[PDB]
Amino acid sequence: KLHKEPATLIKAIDGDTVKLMYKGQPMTFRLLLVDTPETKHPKKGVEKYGPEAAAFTKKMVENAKKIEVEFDKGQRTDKYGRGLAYIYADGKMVNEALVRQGLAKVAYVYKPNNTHEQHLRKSEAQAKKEKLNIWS
Repeated sequence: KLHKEPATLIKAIDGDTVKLMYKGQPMTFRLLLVDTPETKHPKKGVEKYGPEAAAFTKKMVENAKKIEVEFDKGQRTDKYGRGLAYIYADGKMVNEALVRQGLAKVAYVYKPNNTHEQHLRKSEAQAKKEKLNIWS
C-alpha cells in the first residue's frame, strides 16, 4: 500500500518540479506521471503554457497547510537524483490538479510506477473535452 509522508516546501522550481525538505534533507521532486510545458526546458526554453503551469504548481504548494509526498511502488529516484512522487497539497494531488486543468498531459508510463495512471487519464480526458488550456 502506498503511504503519504509529510514534507515541507523549500521552493517551487517549475510546473513539474518542487524542492522539499523530506526527512530532514532538501530534495528535488519530479511529479510522477505528468508532463507540463516547462519554463526550464533542456532545449526549447520557455514553452507555451509553461509560466502558467509553473504558477499553478507554485501557488498550490505555497498556499498549502500540509504537503505530503507519496512514492509509488517502483524506483523512487530518477537518473538526476530527483524523487519520483505524487505530491499532495492539503489532501489534493498536485499531479492530478494540473492534468484536470489542462496544464499537463499524462506522461509516457513506466511500470510499476503507474498506480494512479487510470485516475489521471480520466482527468485528462475531461480536460480535453472541456478544451482547457493545452487543449484549447
